[PDB]
Amino acid sequence: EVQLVESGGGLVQPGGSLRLSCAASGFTVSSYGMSWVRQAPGKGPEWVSGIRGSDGSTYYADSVKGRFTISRDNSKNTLYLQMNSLRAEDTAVYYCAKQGENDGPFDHRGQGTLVTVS
Amino acid sequence: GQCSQNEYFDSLLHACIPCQLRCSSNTPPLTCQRYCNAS
Repeated sequence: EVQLVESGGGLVQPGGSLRLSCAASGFTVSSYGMSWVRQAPGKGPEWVSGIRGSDGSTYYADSVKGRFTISRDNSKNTLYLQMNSLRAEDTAVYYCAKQGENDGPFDHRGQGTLVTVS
Repeated sequence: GQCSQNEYFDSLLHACIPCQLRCSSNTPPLTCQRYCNAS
């Protein structure tokens, strides 16, 4: 039914930038709230960025303000995380996720994609 | 999974989530009444 197929992780040197992809299948990215969450090995998952479905407001964790930008391309039906000025602790598996109708509970997540910062 | 006063714990993502993302909902998490009632 609904899937979130991720790509765009890989290795990057401290200071670098990277662009993550999360292609929706079975729904329209523009119609729901989506956010990005990440998990470094040894740590619990961490919310990082998000778009609110109801009004397209964007939000960002403190560790990531000024460096990261969430967005959607309606034509490609994908959510992106532009990540700039990367640093060692930004290293995790990144996960996109989708909320139910009317700013509902998260109901699906992507498979993950690994970001490694030397 | 106890988290800060303006977030709730999502079970699908095993992560704590800003309440603003659920505030406009009919049925928001209870731990987002106080915060969510800044509007």
